[PDB]
Amino acid sequence: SGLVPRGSQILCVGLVVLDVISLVDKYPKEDSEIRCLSQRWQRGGNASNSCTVLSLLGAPCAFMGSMAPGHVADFLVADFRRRGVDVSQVAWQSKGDTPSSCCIINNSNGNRTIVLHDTSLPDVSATDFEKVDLTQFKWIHIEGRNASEQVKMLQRIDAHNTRQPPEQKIRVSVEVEKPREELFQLFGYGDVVFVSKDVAKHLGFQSAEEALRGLYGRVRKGAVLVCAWAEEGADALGPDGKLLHSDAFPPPRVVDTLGAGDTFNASVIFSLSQGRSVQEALRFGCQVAGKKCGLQGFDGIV
Amino acid sequence: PRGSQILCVGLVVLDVISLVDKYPKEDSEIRCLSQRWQRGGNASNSCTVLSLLGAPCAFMGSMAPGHVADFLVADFRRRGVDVSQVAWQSKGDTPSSCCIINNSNGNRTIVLHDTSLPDVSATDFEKVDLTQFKWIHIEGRNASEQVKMLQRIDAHNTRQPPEQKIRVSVEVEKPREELFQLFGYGDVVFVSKDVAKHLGFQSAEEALRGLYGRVRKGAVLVCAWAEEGADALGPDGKLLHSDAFPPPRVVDTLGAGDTFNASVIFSLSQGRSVQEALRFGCQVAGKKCGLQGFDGIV
Ligand SMILES: CSc1ccc(C[C@H](C)C(=O)O)cc1Nc1nc(N2CC[C@H](N(C)C)C2)cc(C(F)F)c1C#N
Ligand SMILES: CSc1ccc(C[C@H](C)C(=O)O)cc1Nc1nc(N2CC[C@H](N(C)C)C2)cc(C(F)F)c1C#N
Repeated sequence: SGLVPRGSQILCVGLVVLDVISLVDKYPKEDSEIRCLSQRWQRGGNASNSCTVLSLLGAPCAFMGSMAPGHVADFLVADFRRRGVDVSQVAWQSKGDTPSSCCIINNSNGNRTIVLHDTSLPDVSATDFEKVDLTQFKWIHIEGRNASEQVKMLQRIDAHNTRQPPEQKIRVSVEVEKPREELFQLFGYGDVVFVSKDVAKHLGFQSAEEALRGLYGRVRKGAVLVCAWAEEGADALGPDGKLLHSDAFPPPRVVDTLGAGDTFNASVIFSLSQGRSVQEALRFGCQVAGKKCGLQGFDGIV
Repeated sequence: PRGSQILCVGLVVLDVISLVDKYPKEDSEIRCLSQRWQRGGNASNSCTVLSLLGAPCAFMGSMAPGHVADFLVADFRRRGVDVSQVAWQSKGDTPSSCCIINNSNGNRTIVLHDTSLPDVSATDFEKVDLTQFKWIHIEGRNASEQVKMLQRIDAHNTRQPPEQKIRVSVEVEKPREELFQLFGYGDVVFVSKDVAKHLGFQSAEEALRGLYGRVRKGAVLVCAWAEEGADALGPDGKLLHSDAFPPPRVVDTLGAGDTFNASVIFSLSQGRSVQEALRFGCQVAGKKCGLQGFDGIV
């Protein structure tokens, strides 16, 4: 690790997982031995994907998440470095496995069957976050996971900001992506709150407009709540009460939407960290995520 | 030392294992109980079991340099498996499999990523000093090349007294027509239940009686059949059977067939009768079925 200039990096806190994806002619019957058509090992995880996009956008970025020493972590660290991501804040654990998932894709109907990673590896704790020198960062994005610990991380960032002039305050964003009640306390933290379409629909909202008007009462004073809604584009709502919208920028052909939400989040964060307005950041998020949907992976998103 | 090692020729594959409570239905998401990496491949698993049984053993197979091969080589060396005969390739990736093991019944589902890594050739085998080995086991893969390897061993044996002859075993594990020429080679032929069922046989007894005509004169044909135990048939025409030794809780059968094969080979290499070797094979493979991996078999 070398010298990182003060207030230069965007940190994403969350999951990194090894996804082993196998394409098969037909779903294997239990207890059978089959050969796949093709296989690929990929680095996944919401915060992990957002770091890849931030590096491709030209932002110095860092990932913070748990990993256990071993060959799975070696593959993931080499893949983070292949995408220019700084991994010096990784919380190395002495117990548990580095997450790894198995995804079987049936080439005859596109069905995806997933065997998700085990929960043995401890999540990043508030005590792990206390050890991080914050001066390095201009923005910290947190993927909502172990909410009670992440609330203490957010309170530490808020305390840091009270002693800084407006120019050296660290901007904060949070993502509430899973419909887990424990995560809903995270709406009250951060300057920017991203809420997924899946969370909005599980809370009874049928559109991004409904979700933002119905959930704005939960954010802290001054915060911007953002909700992307696939082909329907994305909306944002700030303290002035004006609903902002951008239409989607769909590709000529949709080929891969995995990580489109992480691409949208990273692109909104990047645009706002560059001093752009919320309307401009919302449009930029739709532009980059729409372009990504027409490409396999993140190469060529620009 | 001369005639001290057992050589296993075949594949070495990285098995990326997920242990689950139940097999996932198509298009669903389930969470695994635990994850692990295991050095797999049929010949490779048989070397693990031979080293655990206390037999000096060597592996011969293709590998490509890289971090996955570093894990596999370190695992072979940790078990004292001799890797000096490995055919290192400059092209192709290390094969890897996603293995889903059902913890409630030991069922193992494997999705193999077979890479364009070149197989061990007859020219690679020509370079092997055979004096080192008392037994050579071949996992059926590139049959036309492996037939030349077997012919080289047969030619070597014609110039040796009975005490210095190398015993040979072959495994016909996949129902691929190209592999059926391998039945006519070796002193011991292992035929899988899957091959037997694909050729119309519904039991180990049916398979041995129906396929014995394919083995060379004097050979022993062996067929394991999961909970139904295993059978063997030699030149005297007497069918031999062993009941299985199932554990009270079956938790992992990945590599049970390789454990059975290695244990039969070990017992026969120690001078035991075919009946005793068949029982020993069932005993060790049955013990393995009640454990995750191969540790604790001894
Ligand atoms: C506005 S950019 C954005 C931001 C976050 C997300 C992800 C998030 C989970 C969500 O769905 O809201 C997606 C996108 N954007 C698209 N997503 C799409 N899908 C998502 C899955 C859907 N299939 C059917 C199951 C298809 C299709 C398109 C299409 F027009 F090309 C676009 C775009 N453009
Ligand atoms: C006689 S030892 C042996 C030798 C070769 C094999 C593997 C070979 C492919 C075959 O199944 O013939 C298996 C075994 N043995 C067991 N396999 C079992 N399988 C249930 C799920 C798996 N399925 C059918 C493939 C395997 C269950 C038991 C149970 F009784 F504990 C035992 C034992 N004991």
